[PDB]
Amino acid sequence: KYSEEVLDELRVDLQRRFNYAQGYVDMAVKGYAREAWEYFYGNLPA
Amino acid sequence: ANWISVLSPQDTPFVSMTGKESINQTIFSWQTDALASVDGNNAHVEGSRAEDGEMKPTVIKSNVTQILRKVVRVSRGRELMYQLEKKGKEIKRDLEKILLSGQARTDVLADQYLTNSAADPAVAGLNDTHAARKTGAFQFLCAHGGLAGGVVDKTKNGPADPDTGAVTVKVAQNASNPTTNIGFDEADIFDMTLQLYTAGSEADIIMINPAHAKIFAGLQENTQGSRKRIFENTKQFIYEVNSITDPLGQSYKIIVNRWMPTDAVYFFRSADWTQMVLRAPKRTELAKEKWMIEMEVGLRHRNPYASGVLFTAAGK
Amino acid sequence: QSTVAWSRTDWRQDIDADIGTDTEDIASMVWVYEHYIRTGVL
Repeated sequence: KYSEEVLDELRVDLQRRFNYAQGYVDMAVKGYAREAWEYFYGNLPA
Repeated sequence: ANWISVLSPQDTPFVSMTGKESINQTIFSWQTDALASVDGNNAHVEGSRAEDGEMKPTVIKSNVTQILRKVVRVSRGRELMYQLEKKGKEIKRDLEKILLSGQARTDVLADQYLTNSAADPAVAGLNDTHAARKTGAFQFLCAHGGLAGGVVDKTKNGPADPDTGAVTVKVAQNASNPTTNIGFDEADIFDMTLQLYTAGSEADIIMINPAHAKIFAGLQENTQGSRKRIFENTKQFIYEVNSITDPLGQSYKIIVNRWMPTDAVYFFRSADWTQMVLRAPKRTELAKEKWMIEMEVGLRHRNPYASGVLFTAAGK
Repeated sequence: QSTVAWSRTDWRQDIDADIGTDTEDIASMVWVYEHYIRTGVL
């Protein structure tokens, strides 16, 4: 008996949560992980 | 010292009182006008001989969504996150200020939104025909009775709904002073309650600018001598009102919001208003080192004659 | 200060942000004050 309005509210909440989580995690981890992988093969120093 | 002080006025009661609902298009629409009238007499003489009925089906209403940028430009330590959160709070405040304004949706399309045939044919190839998406505001959807170009007129009452005679938008008339003081009459909100009850809104919330709470505060008192406070050995001076009940038995909870226009008061309701969003706030950058935000949002209202607005001024 | 020292132990987290939890959601985390006091309140 799950309502579609409940699912829409859940979708909205989850979308905003994912947006915030991405905005954080990007600069928290991936901005460093990319350059770390580049240094792994020595491709960052140009 | 290792901290900063920020006032951060972030009341935002309306945004949390209206919820939100996702969509899949920059232009949404609903349809609801009214039920059929009473017509009074409906006697008959044993025969129908109808005229294909007087259904007169519902009208289709729509609204547009706008864009907010609030760019970030870097040329405290990491000031990036600080300025980012500051701009986020600022855009939230701007949204709270806009959604309660008197704007009126203005775009090349008025009622033929589809126009899939034309749809601005002179757009591709040059891509510089960009118009400005403007959404509908609160005072525009509450059964308005005009608009000064792009703003709702604050001196004209709204029309009447055919279902039952009700004027949900009226020009306040403070019959207490000789048109000198800009304040609600003692019996000007009760008129709104009567109109809503006649139209059947069931609203129970009222937002107000702190530049008007003194009126409801003094309403608990008077000069004629029929209303006065008492203190039976009490070490308190409570001067506040947060609940009203019209003679019709409709309760109304009052809440204060600093982001409203001083020359207006609103009658909200939780379910009757919903916040439609298409693009969530995303931290990103333009095409191929700046940061930016982009939030596509629109306003939806279940029925115009449900919520109520009241302008404060003197007639002239 | 309690947030500054924590967000400066590293440079990734920001305790005063929104991870996505709705404010009305019952599971929304909130700051409470717990205290142990030796005193004759009586």
